[PDB]
Amino acid sequence: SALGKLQDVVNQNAQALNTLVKQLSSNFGAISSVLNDILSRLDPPEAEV
Amino acid sequence: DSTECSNLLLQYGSFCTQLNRALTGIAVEQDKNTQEVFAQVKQIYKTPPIKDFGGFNFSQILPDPSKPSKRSPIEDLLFNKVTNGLTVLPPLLTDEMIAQYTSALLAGTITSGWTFGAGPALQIPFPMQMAYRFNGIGVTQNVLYENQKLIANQFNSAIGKIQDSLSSTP
Amino acid sequence: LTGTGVLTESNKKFLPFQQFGRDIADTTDAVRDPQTLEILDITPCSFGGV
Amino acid sequence: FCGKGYHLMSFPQSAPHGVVFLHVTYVPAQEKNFTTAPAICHDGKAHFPREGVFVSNGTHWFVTQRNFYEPQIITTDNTFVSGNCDVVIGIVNNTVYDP
Amino acid sequence: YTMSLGAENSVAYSNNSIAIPTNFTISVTTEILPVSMTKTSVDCTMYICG
Ligand SMILES: *[C@@H]1O[C@H](CO)[C@@H](O[C@@H]2O[C@H](CO)[C@@H](O)[C@H](O)[C@H]2NC(C)=O)[C@H](O)[C@H]1NC(C)=O
Ligand SMILES: *[C@@H]1O[C@H](CO)[C@@H](O[C@@H]2O[C@H](CO)[C@@H](O)[C@H](O)[C@H]2NC(C)=O)[C@H](O)[C@H]1NC(C)=O
Ligand SMILES: *[C@@H]1O[C@H](CO)[C@@H](O[C@@H]2O[C@H](CO)[C@@H](O)[C@H](O)[C@H]2NC(C)=O)[C@H](O)[C@H]1NC(C)=O
Ligand SMILES: *[C@@H]1O[C@H](CO)[C@@H](O[C@@H]2O[C@H](CO)[C@@H](O)[C@H](O)[C@H]2NC(C)=O)[C@H](O)[C@H]1NC(C)=O
Ligand SMILES: *[C@@H]1O[C@H](CO)[C@@H](O[C@@H]2O[C@H](CO)[C@@H](O)[C@H](O)[C@H]2NC(C)=O)[C@H](O)[C@H]1NC(C)=O
Ligand SMILES: *[C@@H]1O[C@H](CO)[C@@H](O)[C@H](O)[C@H]1NC(C)=O
Ligand SMILES: *[C@@H]1O[C@H](CO)[C@@H](O)[C@H](O)[C@H]1NC(C)=O
Repeated sequence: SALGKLQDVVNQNAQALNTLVKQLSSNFGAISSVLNDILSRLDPPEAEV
Repeated sequence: DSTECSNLLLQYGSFCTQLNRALTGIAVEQDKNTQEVFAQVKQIYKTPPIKDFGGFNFSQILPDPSKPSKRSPIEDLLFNKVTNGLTVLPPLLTDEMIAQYTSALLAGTITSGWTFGAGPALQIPFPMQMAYRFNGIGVTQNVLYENQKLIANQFNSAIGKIQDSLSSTP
Repeated sequence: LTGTGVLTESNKKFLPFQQFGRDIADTTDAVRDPQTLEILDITPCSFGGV
Repeated sequence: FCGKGYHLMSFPQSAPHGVVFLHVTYVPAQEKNFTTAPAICHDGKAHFPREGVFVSNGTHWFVTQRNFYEPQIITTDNTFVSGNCDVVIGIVNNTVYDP
Repeated sequence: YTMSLGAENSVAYSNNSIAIPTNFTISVTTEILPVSMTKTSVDCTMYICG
């Protein structure tokens, strides 16, 4: 644990990137989190929503 | 306690985890700040029972034995002058231990000079410590020694004016 | 299942039931093609900053 | 600011996304008690050290530098004269050698 | 437990005694300071929409 100050910054940046990548898996109230599924399932008036 | 609200909140992902982690980082940063400010000594120093410092009076800044909080009169005045899922975490260092740290720093800088901050605490008489400080600002030791009563009286008067100004300014 | 990428040979030992694969982001990273049952890896097409 | 103790010098070392400073510092050690005085009274005159401090091992008075014990004979070369002995509190009587 | 703040040391103060070091220790200590982070860039249009 001698080099914990640099490893803390590295872990925080990697964890922020992992959270930002993980946030793509959430649909945020939509029917799906995948854009291609929405674009292949729905007409543009509701796919727009 | 609404379960439908939490079921809809799970659609937004790990926002709550990020907010909790940011607040946890702030909470440990406050304790790290207090640790860096006050815990600069690993030896808890005490003043001698006899307060013979060559006329210099430190009673307004040394801890009062009559008070149960073991605070100085100035520190006691300072503490008197400051007045749904929410929780307040207590600080890691209590006010008694912060007062103990400041008491140790005061005892070190009174009895040992700046020597305790660079190594072992080496005792030195306070009218000699003061002469060393006078030589640090480029004034000869003799000036301090010849006028030691006037400097002690000025220091005690200034400390009393500090207490009066803190007690008289909101 | 729709998407864009380069389909390449893979060395991932899929179990018989297993059909596709997903990354951390949940985007499909490998797929088993129908009719021929082979396992195709899906690698995003090259991109970057100009 | 540059390590614990009296700072002498420092060495920089590169680190992944950081810097490592090797602070070389001077730490006092093996301290010893001595009996001290603010001034030396001699011939009706008060003598004060130019850069050091008066110490006594019990019978004899010396002057030494403040951060290291190096006793030397109290002479006029390392002391200066200011005033008489009536003003300084705690002045002691000792001879001052003249080279 | 209730944590201790330090080992307790009583300084032998008196009005005519001084402590002078007779020796010294050359002490080398480490200080680690972060300087930079990983330079990350995110294509906002590709992240939101692909
Ligand atoms: C140091 O200062 C304190 C406070 O100024 C002095 O205590 C005062 O003493 C007088 C007479 O003994 C009392 O009338 C005051 O009420 C005291 N003040 C307080 C706040 O207690 C003290 O005498 C001074 N000298 C020493 C050697 O402690
Ligand atoms: C204080 O230091 C002085 C100087 O080192 C000591 O005086 C010497 O003591 C030795 C040992 O008895 C003698 O051989 C020398 O002749 C002395 N020198 C002089 C100039 O007198 C003195 O003994 C020390 N005192 C104590 C209590 O340690
Ligand atoms: C230091 O020396 C001075 C002067 O030699 C001493 O002062 C004398 O003290 C005696 C009795 O104490 C008096 O009779 C003289 O009149 C004093 N002379 C002066 C010029 O003041 C002093 O007592 C000595 N101190 C010690 C501790 O030995
Ligand atoms: C200088 O002298 C003082 C007092 O003569 C010493 O302080 C004593 O040290 C012993 C051993 O550590 C303790 O048991 C006593 O309680 C201390 N007394 C006081 C009043 O603090 C001190 O150790 C001496 N310094 C050196 C370097 O020997
Ligand atoms: C000052 O301290 C140093 C070490 O901090 C002492 O050097 C040691 O001396 C002993 C006995 O002479 C040897 O066995 C060691 O090997 C020495 N260590 C080193 C690193 O050289 C030195 O003697 C001390 N000096 C005084 C005057 O106390
Ligand atoms: C048709 O697909 C099935 C599996 O769905 C496979 O077993 C069969 O071999 C395929 N036939 C041809 C002609 O590709
Ligand atoms: C130091 O204190 C003692 C009493 O403990 C006293 O006799 C002596 O005169 C004092 N010396 C100085 C320089 O204040």
